[PDB]
Amino acid sequence: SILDGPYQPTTFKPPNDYWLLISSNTDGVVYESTNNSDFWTAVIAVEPHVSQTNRQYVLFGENKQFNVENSSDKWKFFEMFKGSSQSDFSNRRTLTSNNRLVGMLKYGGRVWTFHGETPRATTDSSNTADLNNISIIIHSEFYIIPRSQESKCNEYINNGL
Ligand SMILES: CC(=O)N[C@H]1[C@H](O[C@H]2[C@@H](O)[C@@H](CO)O[C@@H](O[C@H]3[C@H](O)[C@@H](O)[C@H](O)O[C@@H]3CO)[C@@H]2O)O[C@H](CO)[C@@H](O)[C@@H]1O[C@@H]1O[C@H](CO)[C@H](O)[C@H](O)[C@H]1O[C@@H]1O[C@@H](C)[C@@H](O)[C@@H](O)[C@@H]1O
Repeated sequence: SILDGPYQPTTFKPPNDYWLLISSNTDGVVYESTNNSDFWTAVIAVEPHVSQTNRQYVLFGENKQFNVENSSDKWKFFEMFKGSSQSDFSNRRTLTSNNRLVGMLKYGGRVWTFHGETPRATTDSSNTADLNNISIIIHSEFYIIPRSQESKCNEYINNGL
């Protein structure tokens, strides 16, 4: 099947040319991805209707507090990015979604994810010189979809499983 899964939470270096479609089941860290060279992204899930609150997360072994908020009726998935070991995280992208799926693809020297607000979320890329070595710790169930079937992945991100 085009939609391969769901797989249990795990750690691995995903193969290039496949979307990971990650199904978030609670608030907190959805995944932590890095090559320990030029790419770090952790995604943090915040449930609907959350007034500003200090929450603490473990990101790549380090405790980080963020004041988070979500005034919408949809879940929000915040990408926290840094591009070097010695740099501060920034909320680089956000996906606002009732479907509670995020996507990550390693392809052609870039990491691709979905951002924006469903059902109109789009893909966006980050460059890396060290793509293959990007590993991911995934804290919930996920699926694997070939890049050739990205249209299906897009459909799931935007309209749900
Ligand atoms: C236009 C396109 O193909 N966009 C898709 C994007 O493609 C880029 C990646 O392959 C990237 C490598 O990571 O390379 C980019 O190409 C580079 C060349 O490599 C470089 O030599 C040249 O100098 O510059 C170009 C441009 O920088 C590719 O453009 O890959 C994304 C991840 O798979 C994919 O999401 C994106 O697909 C589009 O996504 C948007 C939403 O953001 C819409 O759904 C579009 O409909 C969708 O494009 C459609 O699917 C793609 C795969 C392709 O078939 C399109 O023709 C089609 O409309």
